[PDB]
Amino acid sequence: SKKASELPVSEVASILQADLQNGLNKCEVSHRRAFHGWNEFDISEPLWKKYISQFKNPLIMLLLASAVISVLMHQFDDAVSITVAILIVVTVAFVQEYRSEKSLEELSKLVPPECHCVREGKLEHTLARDLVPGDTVCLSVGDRVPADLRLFEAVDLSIDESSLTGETTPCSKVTAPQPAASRSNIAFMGTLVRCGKAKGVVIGTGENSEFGEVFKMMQAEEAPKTPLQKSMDLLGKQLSFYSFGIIGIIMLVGWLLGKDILEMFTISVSLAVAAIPEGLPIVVTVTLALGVMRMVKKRAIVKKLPIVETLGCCNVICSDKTGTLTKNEMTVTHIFTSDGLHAEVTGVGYNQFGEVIVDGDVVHGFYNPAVSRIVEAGCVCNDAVIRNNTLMGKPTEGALIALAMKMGLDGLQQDYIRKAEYPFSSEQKWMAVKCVHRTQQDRPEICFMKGAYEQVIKYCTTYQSKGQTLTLTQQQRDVYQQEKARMGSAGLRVLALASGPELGQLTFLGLVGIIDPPRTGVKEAVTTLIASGVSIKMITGDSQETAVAIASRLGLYSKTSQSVSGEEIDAMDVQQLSQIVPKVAVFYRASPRHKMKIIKSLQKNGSVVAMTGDGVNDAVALKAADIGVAMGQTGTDVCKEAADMILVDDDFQTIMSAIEEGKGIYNNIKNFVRFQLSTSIAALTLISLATLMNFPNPLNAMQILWINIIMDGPPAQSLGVEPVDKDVIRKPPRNWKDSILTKNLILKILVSSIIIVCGTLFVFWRELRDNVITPRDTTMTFTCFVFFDMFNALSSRSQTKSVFEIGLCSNRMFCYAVLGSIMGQLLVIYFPPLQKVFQTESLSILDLLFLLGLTSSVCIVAEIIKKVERSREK
Amino acid sequence: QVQLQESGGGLVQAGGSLRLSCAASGSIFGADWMGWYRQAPGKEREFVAGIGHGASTYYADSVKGRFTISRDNAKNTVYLQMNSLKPEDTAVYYCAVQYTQYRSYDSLLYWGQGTQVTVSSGS
Ligand SMILES: Nc1ncnc2c1ncn2[C@@H]1O[C@H](COP(=O)(O)OP(=O)(O)CP(=O)(O)O)[C@@H](O)[C@H]1O
Ligand SMILES: [Mn+2]
Repeated sequence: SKKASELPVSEVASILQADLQNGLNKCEVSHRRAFHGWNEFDISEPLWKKYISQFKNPLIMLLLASAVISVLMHQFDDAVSITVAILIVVTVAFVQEYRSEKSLEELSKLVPPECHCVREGKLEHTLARDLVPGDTVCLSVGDRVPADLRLFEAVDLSIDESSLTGETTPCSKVTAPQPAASRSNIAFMGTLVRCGKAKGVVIGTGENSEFGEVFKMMQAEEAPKTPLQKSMDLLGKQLSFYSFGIIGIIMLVGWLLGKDILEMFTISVSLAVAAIPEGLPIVVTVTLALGVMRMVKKRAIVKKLPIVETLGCCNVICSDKTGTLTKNEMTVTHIFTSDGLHAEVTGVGYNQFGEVIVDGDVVHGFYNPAVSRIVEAGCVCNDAVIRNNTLMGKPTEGALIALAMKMGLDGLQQDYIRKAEYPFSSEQKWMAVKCVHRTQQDRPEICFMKGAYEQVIKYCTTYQSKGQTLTLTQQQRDVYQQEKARMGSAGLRVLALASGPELGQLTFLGLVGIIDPPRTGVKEAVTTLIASGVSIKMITGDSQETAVAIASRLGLYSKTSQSVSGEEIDAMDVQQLSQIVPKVAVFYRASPRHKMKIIKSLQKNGSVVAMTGDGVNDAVALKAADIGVAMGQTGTDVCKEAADMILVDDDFQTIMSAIEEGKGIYNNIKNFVRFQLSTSIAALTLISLATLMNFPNPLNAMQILWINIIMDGPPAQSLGVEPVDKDVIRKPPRNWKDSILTKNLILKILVSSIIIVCGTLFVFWRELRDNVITPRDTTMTFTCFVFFDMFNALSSRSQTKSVFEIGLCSNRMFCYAVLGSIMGQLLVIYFPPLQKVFQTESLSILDLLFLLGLTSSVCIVAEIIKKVERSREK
Repeated sequence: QVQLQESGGGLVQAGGSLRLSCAASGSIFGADWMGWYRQAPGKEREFVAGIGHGASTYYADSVKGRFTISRDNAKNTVYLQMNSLKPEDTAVYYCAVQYTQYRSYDSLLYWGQGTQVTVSSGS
């Protein structure tokens, strides 16, 4: 690395076999690949680390402690049943997390880091893993580096240092070799280009690069727990502590009654295992993993887990105009000169193929000096280049070059050679270079400048009319302004071009009409999302009329809408900015600092924002948003790294689905919480009243363990898996607090638990009317509680819908788990060893039917009160 | 307005011959440019045929000579003749016809839906 850094580029190409302008032939590519290897360094453990990582959840430690407490008093079946419950919950958590991580890696593999490399001397699009040492690669603005790059030419190259060094300080690269951001001659793995263009050969790939150890370290860190995950860890711990208090009160009431110490210790350990939500963090992890799985199915790369839950709370979606709502395909269509003569331009694309026609006949070369001067100001000025009908740099600069190569003025791009340049910045809104003719070296250098029309007409001094140069006046500014407004209101992006001998001595030449089509599928999407209670906006760097027209064609702009500029948005303080910002749907002439200020102004109001943008201007605002979204086909790698979400199919129907699934996660969680809490309170109050009543306890410790498997295992994880509904999608977005245990939900939980307890007490007292103690009554109440539990599970399947209107075919896992619990209960009734270990004997068919109806009662009452609430809503 | 429907198109192997045909409902003598634009599967959009007001037929660099354009006025259906295309040169072939507007800065460019050409097997 350093030895090649102090080595000259010619000596570098002498040490390693390469051609400087023609790249490597594919035979030599395969020859270097057979020895050096691929770009991926070795391999990136699920069998051992991922399975053992689930056992450090605190509720899992406490259930393991209860199991080893049961081991200390040596009952085998209690300990193995607690361990079976623990094994099942960590198994489903591990398999869902593993599947989500594998699908995430598959989708991140599906998009490759693309490279613009000249393998055969022509511009080709290759991947990062296809690169071999010796290949020379062109670097674009906002491109991640393909390999360890040694650059032979660099007119203007800028390399960030935040990837490895961790510093946000800007850094530049020097073409001349340096003896001995350590060395600016050699480009580093992991960095990205923030500005400018350069070309360079590569010295090594894969393991042989020094900077692979930083990537090895960055893979080591685990994903931190989401605020939802910590919140429901708190909820599970507080439910555990409330159940512990209730069970301790039961044990004291039990001690006074004097019931056997060992049997009540088993019943209390069983009740503690049951009522604790061992499956609450596992069901939260299952919901998040399934949400990531759906995002992969919706073609979205989600880097971190909290994005899946913050998309459900989203109520404002900001965006950009080019690259997000318009496809960032730019082409010059109309030319208006400073003379007043107008030209219309032919063709679509970044092509050399088009016609420019004035007054009814075509113009080319140096036929008319105004349009030729405008076109020439559109080739030398652009840093970007067009090679083999492919766009390399930014899409607007290419449009003018496409126009420059349309009119027949390609070679002046090369003839002119620049010395010092003024780079384009989003805050600066203007571009400028001074270059000198190759053939006419005696002629002095002259500056060319392209930028926002207001800044351009501010900077230049004079104008051109009738082929003559005259000083700019106010009426000339007025005619140029009305013309610019006409281009903007027609829907044509405006670039104003001017030329002059020196900066500040420039002269205005005219305008170019750049059109960009709206991205297909955005208008119906934005209509749907606005109909779903979100407020999608438009943050733009372009003019008022362009952004307003594009928002109108897209339907973003109402008939009475307010649009605020950048100077006005930095004029207002934050509170009245927050007041005026929901009315605004079009922001324009906004710098990235303005975009960050809009994002923060909506963030102060409690509104969860989701910036969907593309650009290299400043991706810190994408980190400032609650959700960072970037596009895949036309998306620069800096905003892809900064994004919290990447969509590769580039339709606004997916960000729409992300909010839908983030909403449905909480509904599935509500189903789990309702079901488990209702049966936990039912069993707890059952044991509390009977132990207090002096009656024999209706359920045994093994029976409460089987009830725990029902209440926390796959019958409850099924309710955490249940697919979303379209009607609960149409509900407006919720606040940041989850607000899960609502008053209606707690009322429903108490109603279901009260019906379960009353039915169990009725059957228990009915079998105790003859005042004898037999296992018949305790298996009667065990079967009654188990059937009540599956009926309360079926009642918990949908919060706002009736149990019949949804259907059992929606959730296959619920049907499988219900059938499994029914068959396990019937084996407890029928199998004589299971009869001995559960203190159970067989029952009759009519008794089972009577229990089935008595437990259907809670489902009937549940659908009655849900229909009553729905009719009250109507 | 011009509504564009493409006829005689569909995927063909490398080395084959076929005649494209694009029907335009509107006039051609008032139009500025009758053009054919390619859209490669997975890549950007270029063109394959184009004739404008200046009577200069445009042939792309990949298909110079072997892709040819012919048209008349009364039939309102411009053709495109291609010979021996390449697998990298396959595309969904669009249609584009616009008029000459300087009062109205309108997008008179209308695209057709086109037809998809892709080479996979070779053989
Ligand atoms: N490379 C370039 N050289 C000169 N002017 C440029 C330019 N790129 C953009 N412009 C113009 O100068 C201004 C700078 O815009 P800016 O970069 O801040 O956002 P933008 O409009 O280019 C993309 P968006 O609207 O999505 O943010 C705009 O009016 C734009 O038309
Ligand atoms: Mn439990």
